[PDB]
Amino acid sequence: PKRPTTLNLF
Amino acid sequence: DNNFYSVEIGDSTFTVLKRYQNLKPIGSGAQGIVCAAYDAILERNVAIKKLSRPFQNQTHAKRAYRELVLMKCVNHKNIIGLLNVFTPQKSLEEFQDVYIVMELMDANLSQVIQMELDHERMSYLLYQMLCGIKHLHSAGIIHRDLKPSNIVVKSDCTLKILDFGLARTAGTSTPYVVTRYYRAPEVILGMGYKENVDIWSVGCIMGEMIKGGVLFPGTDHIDQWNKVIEQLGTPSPEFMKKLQPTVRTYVENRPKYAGYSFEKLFPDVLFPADSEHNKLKASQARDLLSKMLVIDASKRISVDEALQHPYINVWYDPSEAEAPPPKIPDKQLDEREHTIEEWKELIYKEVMDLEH
Repeated sequence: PKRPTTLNLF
Repeated sequence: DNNFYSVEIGDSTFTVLKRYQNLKPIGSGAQGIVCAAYDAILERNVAIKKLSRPFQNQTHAKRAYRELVLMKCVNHKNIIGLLNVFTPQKSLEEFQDVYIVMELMDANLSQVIQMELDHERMSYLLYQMLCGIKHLHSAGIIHRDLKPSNIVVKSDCTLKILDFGLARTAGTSTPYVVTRYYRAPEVILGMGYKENVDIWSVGCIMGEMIKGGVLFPGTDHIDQWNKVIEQLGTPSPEFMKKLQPTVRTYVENRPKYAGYSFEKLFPDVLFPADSEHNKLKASQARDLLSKMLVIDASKRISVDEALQHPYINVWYDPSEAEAPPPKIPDKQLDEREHTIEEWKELIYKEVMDLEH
């Protein structure tokens, strides 16, 4: 159940 | 050849080490701006927070100390990290303002509350927030002002808690210093506080993310309490009993509400697609919400409990959650009042200590 590593701050 | 230099930002002067250039205004702490800069040496963006003659007054002096002191001894990947402190003044006698350098994140939560996250992302962000918090608590310190403006993230999905001038240990000994919406009942109805007062803040934050808007608006400190009871419903007689009678009358006097359910407060509609595997359930979130957003301070879940909760613990890592506490130099116990002279004395030593 992997940690995310990216967060779209567009 | 002087080590500092000055720049006008509006009608604010920043006098900072030459290393730091291309300043840009960014915000406010409890006290201060707060200004982004290129640290030319380190070749990386920083935030420089100016505290203008912070000893100017009891309140200020006190907050400033804590801010400095906590900023110093705190170390956790979910607390915003210190990079440098200084004053451009050359003596204790001649001293007036302080500058703090912290890492610069990508944005504060504002922001995230805005886009529609997916469970894993949200859940994880909370997880972080909580670890960050549990760090602070693990040494007795309460944050008191957790709120999106005080929570920043990076685009790799990392998160840090921020701004400690507000932060102290429990109790009683103004009510209206913590951001109106994120005020726990204890704080609203002026009954002093304990750790999980933060947990309340976290509910409002988590809720806000899920709702896209502020959980309980409330136009004035008084209307605030309407927005709470409106939604959660009127607290038990049992609870009322604990209120200062003056408050207690007004409260008992409010119109009674049963209040909506969390399913109704927080329809499925709002949540994204449900988990990959079980635990990241739209309803699992609710169940957490239901244990955080609890009017009764002593019927309310803690960080530890919240880190255990099945919607958070999927990220659980002891090396992050049960980190070693921060050591606070014991002489400091965040309330002993002083003269503006003793304060200025204290801070300055404290800055002097911390200069390279």
